[PDB]
Amino acid sequence: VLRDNIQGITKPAIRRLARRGGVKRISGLIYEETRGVLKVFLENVIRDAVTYTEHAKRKTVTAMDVVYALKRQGRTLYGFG
Amino acid sequence: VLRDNIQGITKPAIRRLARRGGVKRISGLIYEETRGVLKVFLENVIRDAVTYTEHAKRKTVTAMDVVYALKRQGRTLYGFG
Amino acid sequence: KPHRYRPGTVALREIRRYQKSTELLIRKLPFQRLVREIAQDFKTDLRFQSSAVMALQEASEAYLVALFEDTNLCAIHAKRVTIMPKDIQLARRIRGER
Amino acid sequence: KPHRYRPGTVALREIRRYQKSTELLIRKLPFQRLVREIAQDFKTDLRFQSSAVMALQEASEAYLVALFEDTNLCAIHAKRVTIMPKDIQLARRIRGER
Amino acid sequence: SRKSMRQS
Amino acid sequence: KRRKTRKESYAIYVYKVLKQVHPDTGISSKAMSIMNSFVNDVFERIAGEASRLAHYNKRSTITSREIQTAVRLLLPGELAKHAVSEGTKAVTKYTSAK
Amino acid sequence: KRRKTRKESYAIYVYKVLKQVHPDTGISSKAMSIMNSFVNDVFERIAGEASRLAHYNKRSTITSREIQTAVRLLLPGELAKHAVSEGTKAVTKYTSAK
Amino acid sequence: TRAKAKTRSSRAGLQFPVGRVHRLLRKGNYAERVGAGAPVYLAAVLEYLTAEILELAGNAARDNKKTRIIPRHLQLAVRNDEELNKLLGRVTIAQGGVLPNIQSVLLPKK
DNA sequence: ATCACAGGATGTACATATCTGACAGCTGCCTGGAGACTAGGGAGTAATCCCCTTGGCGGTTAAAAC
DNA sequence: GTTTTAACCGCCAAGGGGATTACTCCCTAGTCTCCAGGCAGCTGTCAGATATGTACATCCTGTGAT
Repeated sequence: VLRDNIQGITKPAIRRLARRGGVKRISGLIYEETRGVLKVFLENVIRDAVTYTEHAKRKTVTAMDVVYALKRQGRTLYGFG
Repeated sequence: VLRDNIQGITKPAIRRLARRGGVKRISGLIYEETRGVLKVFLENVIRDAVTYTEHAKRKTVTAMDVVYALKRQGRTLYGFG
Repeated sequence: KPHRYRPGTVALREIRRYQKSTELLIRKLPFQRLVREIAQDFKTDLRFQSSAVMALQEASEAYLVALFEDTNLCAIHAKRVTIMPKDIQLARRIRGER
Repeated sequence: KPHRYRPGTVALREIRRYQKSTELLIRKLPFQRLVREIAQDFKTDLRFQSSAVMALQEASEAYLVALFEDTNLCAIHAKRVTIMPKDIQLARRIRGER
Repeated sequence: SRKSMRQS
Repeated sequence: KRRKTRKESYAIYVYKVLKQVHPDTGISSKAMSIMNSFVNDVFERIAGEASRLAHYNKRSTITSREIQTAVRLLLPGELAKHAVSEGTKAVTKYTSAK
Repeated sequence: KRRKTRKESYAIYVYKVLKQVHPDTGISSKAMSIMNSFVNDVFERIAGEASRLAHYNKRSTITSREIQTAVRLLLPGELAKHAVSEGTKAVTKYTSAK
Repeated sequence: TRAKAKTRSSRAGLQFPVGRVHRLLRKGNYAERVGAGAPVYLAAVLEYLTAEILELAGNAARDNKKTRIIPRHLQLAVRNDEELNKLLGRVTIAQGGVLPNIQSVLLPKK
């Protein structure tokens, strides 16, 4: 059983993502909000992917399931089939 | 040939639309920007509707054409078929 | 001596009135003329059903109301109570339209 | 006196470096663990392909980068150079996720 | 004659 | 004396459901048209999701489980679970009958 | 021992087009996969739009006109007109040969 | 004796497979019937879009002193072309990164 | 006394040499595409109707303009 | 608050064309046979990743100065 893995998205990682987004100065409360938003997004995408996998009667979540889940949410991804 | 019909969207009409949107105070420069935005939106929807009508070999733009045009742009509209 | 409301009471009254109401806020004939003028650039001698123009007006008003809601939110975000063109531009940029 | 860059030169340098680069910015193992922990709530004993986790990480990083660009735009709109949670909330509300 | 459990 | 063509709509079924949920309550023509459009849109959404579900799994038949998965994908949570319960109950009753 | 089941992709056609446009430029595996996914996505979009067009007009056949209208509806500006010209040229040549 | 086989792609002067597009249209549950010229037109459109993107990506690769197109080149090509960016607005390219855009307000004061 | 250079420190772009693994080319084969026919109905085309869109015109006043 | 105007409504009139019906033909599904284009599998080799050292680019603070 895995627990408290949201802290694995460290402050330097969020800082790097903001720098890639063009942010020059980051408040200290940004990290918790970013972790929550990422958790919600991953929850939605993983829920759709698991639904696709369960419909296929499989126990392994495949890249195609993730691609279909992203496409259903209007976030088409290129490079994974 | 019609011309200068964008001015038919009067200042009170834009003010009413803003009031329905909860806007309390409106700058004087809001009206030209709103007219431009409305013109762009109408241009897109009407272009799609005219394309649909031309494909149907019709010379009359129907309500169904407008509904399909809106649905293509992710703006599904109920109450017209 | 004449009775005068302060600058903002009537605005709130109009907000309440037009959020209670559901009728269209743009005049029918000017909007129809604008639709015909815009469509002239796409195809000539075009005809329009009345229901088509009504649907176009409904869609345009709903889009403008949502845009004005986002613009009001943007204006409030900037510690202001007045919407400005930069607020509209920011709302459309965040939406993904410009 | 040791050399010290002013507060904002290094930030701009990092912005340039991470906009020039294309590699993933989140550590792979913590992200995989987070994905598995989230998926535990939907179905037990789930397995994941490596390509699935890579695609999830790519999508999540792209979404976070776009959200941070919108947040930076919102913070600049408020005449600030610092992003705050209110900026993220405004961006997500305008996008239509809240 | 018809009630939904969603609204309790 | 040219009779108009037959235009099919869900009006009678929506009226029956309304009389089930609200006996002393009516519905206007515009509201009936809106409900018919809602039914058509949801039908199209679920059917398309089931079709792409069948295509992804290399199946040629749309079955009850494909529609169930489409409902689970498209509906938000409690709506999805209650719709699944109603659908399974209806399918069980239909199979039990004949 | 046994060869893997064949999986059809647009790799060779994309490579031929690349050699036509850039005789000396190559392509990576990830870039080729991205191009293949792009081709699949555009094909799905155009086919779905053509199907909806045929359904709206109570037609049973997808022809060059339906695809052309789908292209005009989906591609923006100069892309749409250039695609229309290329496709009409191809169809004219194909009908001219046999 | 039957005539020598000649691909439908060669007849239309196209590099994309007309027959494969026709088969996908027939087996894609799009319509009851598929016309003869529809796969030709669709193959031509796909070839034109692929040619445009590949040309722009090759230009980007040559500007980056590379001879092989990588996802970064494709991302640059897509996001630098206005119409291609509009077409792929809601599309994410893996390992494509982002454009070097820094807001003018964040730049140092001279 | 507040403002341009001087120069030091840091970082980054730029040749240069190794090496490797991923890409491009060759090969066998098989399955999917091409050739050659037939059947049948979907659609193109002609004729007709009436309806619903367009055009006009005068009176009222609420709404637009100032 | 005051002045202006055209939106709206009611009515009338003409006709363009959307919709329907009939007919027919030719375009496509379907089938069979045949063959070669493309895919999986190897394999060699050179473009780029990796150091590696170096020449600027740029930032920052001291400092002389008009």
